[PDB]
Amino acid sequence: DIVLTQSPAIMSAAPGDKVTMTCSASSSVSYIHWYQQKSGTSPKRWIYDTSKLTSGVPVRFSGSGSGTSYSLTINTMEAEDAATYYCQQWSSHPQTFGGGTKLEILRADAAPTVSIFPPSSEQLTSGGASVVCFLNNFYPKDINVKWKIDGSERQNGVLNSWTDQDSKDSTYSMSSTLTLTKDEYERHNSYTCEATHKTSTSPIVKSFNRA
Amino acid sequence: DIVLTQSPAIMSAAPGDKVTMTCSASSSVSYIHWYQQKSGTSPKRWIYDTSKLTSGVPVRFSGSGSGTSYSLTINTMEAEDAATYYCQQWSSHPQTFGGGTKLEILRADAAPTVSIFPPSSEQLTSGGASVVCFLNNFYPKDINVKWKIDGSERQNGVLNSWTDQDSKDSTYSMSSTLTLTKDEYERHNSYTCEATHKTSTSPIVKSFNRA
Amino acid sequence: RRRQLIRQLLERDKTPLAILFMAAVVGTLVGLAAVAFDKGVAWLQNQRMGALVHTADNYPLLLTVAFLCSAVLAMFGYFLVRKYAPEAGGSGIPEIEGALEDQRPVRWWRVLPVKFFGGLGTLGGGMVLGREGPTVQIGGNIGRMVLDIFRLKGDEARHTLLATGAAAGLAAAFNAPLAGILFIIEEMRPQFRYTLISIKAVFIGVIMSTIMYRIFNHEVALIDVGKLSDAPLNTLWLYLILGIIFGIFGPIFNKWVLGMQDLLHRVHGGNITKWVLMGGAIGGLCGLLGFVAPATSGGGFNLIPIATAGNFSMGMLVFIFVARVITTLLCFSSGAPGGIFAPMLALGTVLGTAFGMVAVELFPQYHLEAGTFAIAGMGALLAASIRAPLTGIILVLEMTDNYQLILPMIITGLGATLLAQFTGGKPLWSAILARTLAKQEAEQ
Amino acid sequence: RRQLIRQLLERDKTPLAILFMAAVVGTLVGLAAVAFDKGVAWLQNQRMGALVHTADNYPLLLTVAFLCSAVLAMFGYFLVRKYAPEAGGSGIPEIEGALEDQRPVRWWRVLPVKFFGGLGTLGGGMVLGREGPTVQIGGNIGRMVLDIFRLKGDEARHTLLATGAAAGLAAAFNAPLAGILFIIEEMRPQFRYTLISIKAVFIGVIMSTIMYRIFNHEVALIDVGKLSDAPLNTLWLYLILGIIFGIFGPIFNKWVLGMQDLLHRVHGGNITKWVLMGGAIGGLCGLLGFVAPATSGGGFNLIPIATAGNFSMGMLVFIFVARVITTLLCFSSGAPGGIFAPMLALGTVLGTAFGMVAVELFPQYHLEAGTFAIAGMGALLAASIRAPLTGIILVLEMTDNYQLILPMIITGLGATLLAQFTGGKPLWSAILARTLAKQEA
Amino acid sequence: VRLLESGGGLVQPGGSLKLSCAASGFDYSRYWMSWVRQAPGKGLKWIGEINPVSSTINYTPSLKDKFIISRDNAKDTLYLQISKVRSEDTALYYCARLYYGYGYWYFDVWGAGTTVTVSSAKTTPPSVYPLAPGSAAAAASMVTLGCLVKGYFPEPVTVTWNSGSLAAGVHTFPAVLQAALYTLSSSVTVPSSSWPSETVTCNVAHPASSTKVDKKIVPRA
Amino acid sequence: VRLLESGGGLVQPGGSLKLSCAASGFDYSRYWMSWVRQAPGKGLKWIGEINPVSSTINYTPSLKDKFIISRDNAKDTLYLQISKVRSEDTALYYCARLYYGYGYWYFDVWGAGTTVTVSSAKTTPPSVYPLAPGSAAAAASMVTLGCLVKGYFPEPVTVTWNSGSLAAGVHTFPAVLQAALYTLSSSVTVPSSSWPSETVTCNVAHPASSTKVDKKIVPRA
Ligand SMILES: [Br-]
Ligand SMILES: [Br-]
Ligand SMILES: [Br-]
Ligand SMILES: [Br-]
Repeated sequence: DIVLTQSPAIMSAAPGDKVTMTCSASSSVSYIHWYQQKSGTSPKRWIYDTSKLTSGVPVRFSGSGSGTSYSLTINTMEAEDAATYYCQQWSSHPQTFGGGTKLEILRADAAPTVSIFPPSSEQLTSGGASVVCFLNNFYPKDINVKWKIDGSERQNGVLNSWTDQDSKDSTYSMSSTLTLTKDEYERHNSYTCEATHKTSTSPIVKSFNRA
Repeated sequence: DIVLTQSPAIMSAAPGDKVTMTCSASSSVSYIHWYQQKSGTSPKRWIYDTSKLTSGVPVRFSGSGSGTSYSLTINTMEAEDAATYYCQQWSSHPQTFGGGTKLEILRADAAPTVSIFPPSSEQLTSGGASVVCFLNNFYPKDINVKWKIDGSERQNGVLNSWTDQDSKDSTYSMSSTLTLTKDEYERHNSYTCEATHKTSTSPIVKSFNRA
Repeated sequence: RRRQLIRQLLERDKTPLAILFMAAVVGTLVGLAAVAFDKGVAWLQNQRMGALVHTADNYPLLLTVAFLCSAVLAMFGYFLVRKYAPEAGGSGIPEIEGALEDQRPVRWWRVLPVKFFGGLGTLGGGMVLGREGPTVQIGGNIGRMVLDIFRLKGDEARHTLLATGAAAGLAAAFNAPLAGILFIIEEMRPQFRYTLISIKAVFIGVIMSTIMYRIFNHEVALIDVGKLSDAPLNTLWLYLILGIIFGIFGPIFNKWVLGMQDLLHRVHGGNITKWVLMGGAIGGLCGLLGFVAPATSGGGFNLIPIATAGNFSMGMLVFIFVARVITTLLCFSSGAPGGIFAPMLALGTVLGTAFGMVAVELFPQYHLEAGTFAIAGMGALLAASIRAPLTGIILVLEMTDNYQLILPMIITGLGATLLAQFTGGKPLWSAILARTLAKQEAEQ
Repeated sequence: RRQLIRQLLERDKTPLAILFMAAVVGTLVGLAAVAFDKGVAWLQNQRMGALVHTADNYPLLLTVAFLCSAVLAMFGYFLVRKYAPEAGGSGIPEIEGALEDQRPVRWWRVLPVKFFGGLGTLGGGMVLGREGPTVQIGGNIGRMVLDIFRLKGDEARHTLLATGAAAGLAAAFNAPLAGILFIIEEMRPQFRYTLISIKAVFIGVIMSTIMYRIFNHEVALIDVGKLSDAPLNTLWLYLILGIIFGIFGPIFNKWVLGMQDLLHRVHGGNITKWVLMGGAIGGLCGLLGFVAPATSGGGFNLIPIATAGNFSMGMLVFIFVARVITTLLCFSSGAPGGIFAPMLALGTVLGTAFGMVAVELFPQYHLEAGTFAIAGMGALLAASIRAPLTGIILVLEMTDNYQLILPMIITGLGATLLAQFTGGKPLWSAILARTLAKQEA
Repeated sequence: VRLLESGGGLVQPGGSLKLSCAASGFDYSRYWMSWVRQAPGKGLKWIGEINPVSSTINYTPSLKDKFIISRDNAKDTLYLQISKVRSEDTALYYCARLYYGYGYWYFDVWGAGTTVTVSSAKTTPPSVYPLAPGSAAAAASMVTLGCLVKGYFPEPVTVTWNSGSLAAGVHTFPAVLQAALYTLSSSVTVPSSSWPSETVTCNVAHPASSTKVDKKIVPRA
Repeated sequence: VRLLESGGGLVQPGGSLKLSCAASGFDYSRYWMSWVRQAPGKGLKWIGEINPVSSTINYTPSLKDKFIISRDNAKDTLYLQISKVRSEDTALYYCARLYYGYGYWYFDVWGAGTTVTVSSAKTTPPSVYPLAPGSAAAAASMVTLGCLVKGYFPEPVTVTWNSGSLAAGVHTFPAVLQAALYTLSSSVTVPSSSWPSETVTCNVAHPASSTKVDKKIVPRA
């Protein structure tokens, strides 16, 4: 069947900006359709039959192309333009959609607000101990996180978790969690957390001591 | 609002008979409808626009009339025709219904089939004592049921019920119910139900003994 | 002659009240007449189905009585014609057309009782012919009759009443007011010179006979197909293709029906006894078939709704098609009284439904419902054989009521008339009339 | 007889040359019609846009509504009076004349004048219809491709001129059938035989209908839903409704004709008093297109509303009178634009009115007034213009309630009869007859 | 094609009640709907008719809002509020689908009926008692059993033997009333070569209280 | 218009389940219906379609009886059954109404979706834990708190703070699955003058296990 590859897979552009996701075809197709998807919400139909806006769609969007290559476009991109755009054909059977293209708000670089958390007394009361590192509100999304237990590098027992771009500042976030057995955690004093991020060479160190 | 009145209110006739009821209306009506309301069912469009037949209505049925009088006619009426029949106009507004003609079938004799039932233990362990008697499938409809507690005649607290005339075999059926307290029924032994009918000169008596 | 035109323009649309009244009458009559004819054929077809029960067990004894009564009725019809009015055989539509060009007589005192009872015979025995033949022709004479009986004078009044009659006749045959009127002004009027047929008059006559029909047939459509789906534009091409198939095949069918008349004439040589027997033979075949394979016999109207729904297999559809091409030829060609119109609609539907099935399967992306191709094909054979597309198209629209298919319907119709023109076929009625007018002359 | 046999066996053989040309005529007329359609939308839009810029200050907005309808009106009345006087009014009468070979077909002039001229008058919300412009425009498109391709013959000249006008109407209401029927009912030389090829007309229409559906698909001009049925004990009411339209149809013709006469005195034929008077009336329209929208405009809007029975009886009488006035004013004043569409609107409104009365005098009939609307919709076309078959079909193609075909037919016939018996003439034949005499006189 | 009306039963004199009639089998717009009623052992009195688009509503001569006939095409349901109820309203209510011949209009398909009972009383479920033969059981080729349905209010109840698979041989006698309580019985006659050899159960049903009792006829102890 | 679909959840591998889509705000016939599924952070894949006369039902190149689309225009409902449920069938499932323009078909209106997890792990409440900041942190401008929701299955938990009336400066990170259990953390921010002078609660709900829990974030003693 027909394969639809959307060129930019992820991308950013500052509000008011010419954006241009692609959609290429394995064979030859006619009159493709486009869907906007915000996170945790149903796809919406955007642009169909190579180029007609849907009742409701702001007039800044526009599709075009033919044969093998098509494209959605936002002349003067917007705040609420952040979402995924999935192309789709049905010129041949069966239909097929595209990989997706994530539109993301580009913004002003921000250094992470790091926070560190000592295992709750309730967790210990069950033999586990989880040390939590929050790396809140930073642009770009790229960041590295390092744990140091009594000044020493630790790798296992760590689980990271990025959020998708915040709809309030188009920041990001991350959470690193170090899970140990209670015994294990008790036999060390000084747990630290290290944020290496674009916006400095000196990584942000945040840590506490059990004394 | 047109006042419609129906020929015989009640009319007998033995199958074979050609039979004709009438709908006569106070002012002038036209294209009237006839409904059949068999006993215990809902009315059924029977004849409509004075003489067209609703589908599946046997051809033995005819309608006609004009002006202020209309007639529905059964040429060789059959026993299954036993019903109340309604006429209805809607040539003026509001529409209006006849008063009904109740067709009754004349038939050969049919002796009753008497069945006697003692109070049930369920009803005994609750306070009362109903002694039921069924007399089933008799013609004609007139029958006398009489109650005898230990030979003695009883008339206090007796309650009868007849069914309407059946629509395949044109027989009648009836039920007599004697009601007593637990105490009242237990201070006696031999209960009897007596049935007198055209179909014989001596009462059919059916009875039970507690002991 | 400009002055002359200003004179006529200011004088336009003034049909004498005399002729307008007579149309009313003609229509009423033709309507009743058609209603009555309609009832008769039902009755006889019903007797035949009744008698068939009475002999339900002995199998060969049943196949026997099915044949013998269709046989007896066919014969009775073929006779009434061959003996008392030869000009009322076959369709009679070509014959009424001739009447308009003033080239054939209109012997009503003869035709009326012959066509009427004769067809009542052929149709009633379950032959593959249509009600419209008898009703259209019958109607023309009823218009002749009221022109004579009332001694109305003048070209207008003669052409008008003869027309409104034929309209009222068709109108009453399919409960199709429009198709009837359109029939007169598309395929019925003198095709090469001007004529004075009053279209307002035709109107009244059709209105009257449609009322008459509706008074006795109310609340039961000849065909009932339900509202079918829609037609995307990326689908229209398929209907053009379907038109072409009908267009290459329409002329062929015409050759067949004509050559078939020629060939069947050799069997009875023109002899009224070999005819009436050969007639009762074909007719007998029909009533037998109307029982062992009912879709190959009869008028055809029953299987429209069935095929359109897509309830026939593809094999079954091919079977029905071939079987009916054979029986439709055999019945009309053999000059039995009764039209060819109706069985043509049946073949169209069946052919179209067939195309539709193939279509549906080669193009799942189109989301087709084969029942549309059935409707587009239904009046397609009338478009390529008859060559009166406008009339066929509207007729279908009045009986199937899926106006949303008007574009495909048209495209398939035009597809047919074009390829029937470019593959050299003539209008099967103008052809029939042309043979008749020569057949007169060639022997003198 | 030996002559006829020759013709019968020769029937329906229109040269492939002419059939091909029909296809292009239709395609062109289709596009043209589509484009014209869009223009009027645009210009009406601007007027609604500018109207919001001046939303407060009431008399200031009533001013701008007027002034640009006025400015657009004038612009059209000019393009006509100056560069092609023969394209004022309807043009349906002018194309009819072309077929009898009694009027010219100055396409090089008419095309650009009717098109932009109408875009003017229609766009400013005048009470005229798209079909005038499109039908006429269509005939010339057919003339043009006959010239530009030097096609010889009576047939090829009459055929292209016809298919053009058909594709013209077809594209005006998405009415393929009404289109074809128009040619063979009211548009061909009415008194002598002609060589118009119905097959060619077919192709042209198909092409233009496809063109229209390509750009307007998925939105019907009128949408009424499926109304109820018609009991036979009810048909007489439709015949009565036909008679009212039949006594009124001729009256209207008198008014429109006499109104042309009367409006001529106000400008005396003077291109400056005309263009001013034109922008006057056209100004009036765009003012009214705001303070009482149902009196102005083409009329298509209120059909669905009236058929649903949403207007009071008072309102219906108002709309009627108001519109009889504006429709006369607009068409009679020779503004480029047809009279077809506003007539449909009057019929609907008149019918719906009859409907309401009918509905309360006969509750036993269980009437829905919306059917009298539909039977009356093409009734005015039946009694004024006198082409009922074409009107009936047109309505059926736009309202899609085939189940009312008998009442529709009965009201139609009721009209054409009483229009005949009360002395009215076909408003198109009348207009032409005025033109031809005004010519040899 | 069926109409199944509901929501009748006990009402306080003066109080109101919404009867619902659910349609199925047929396209429910397209059709005018109507309500007719029958007081016990009497005639058909028309009430109202609503059209498809809820725009025309007619009523028998009545006051302000005695009746209100609405309908909701989303649900294929007709309704009928009855207000300030006096005892003349105690009747069976039919919902019936309208239609015409030549055009004078008729009540095409009729419903089954809901029963409205205007009274001061208490909805009471019936006591079901089995009626099996006494010991003098002279068991002839056929045998007769019944079950006794007493002490309920209001009407109707519906008795079926063996979930209606025992149809032939049944009589259900019309209720008699006493001190605002109804009482009826039902007899089934069956071949003795089929009982006690086999189950005989009566299914009494009293919708006013949504109760069903299923008594099984025990050959007497 | 509302496309609402239900019926997904936890199924053991090799098992099977029936998904229900129930249409409102329109005529459900005339319209072809479709299912399309989206497997966690990934492509849209089309399962199949069905026409209103149910006479044509098409499915994607897929195993003989893996999917059974069916519909009931009477209830206004579209159905999908998946059989021999492997884990590739873990996805968000969407019903959609089908349309077109030029006749090249598009997916007109979609549902919200239902999620199907195919896994043999056991449904399991989550344990909630506060994340108050430690004895060595400066009580600055804005203070970052949080709460940890660990060892639950399956997805999802809902986390809010003070019944969601503290939505500015919230953060909930995606869960991570490890050893057949899920874990996630939520971060609220408040002004220093806000907390701890005022109470901060976090409210977690993991309905798959009937867990409604609130854990107050207290200052560490
Ligand atoms: Br013939
Ligand atoms: Br024929
Ligand atoms: Br004009
Ligand atoms: Br006009």
